[PDB]
Amino acid sequence: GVARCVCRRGVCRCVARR
Repeated sequence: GVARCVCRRGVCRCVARR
């Protein structure tokens, strides 16, 4: 439900975390 964006090794991903 909560969209959190995580950057990891050059990749930035906005992902829904429940």
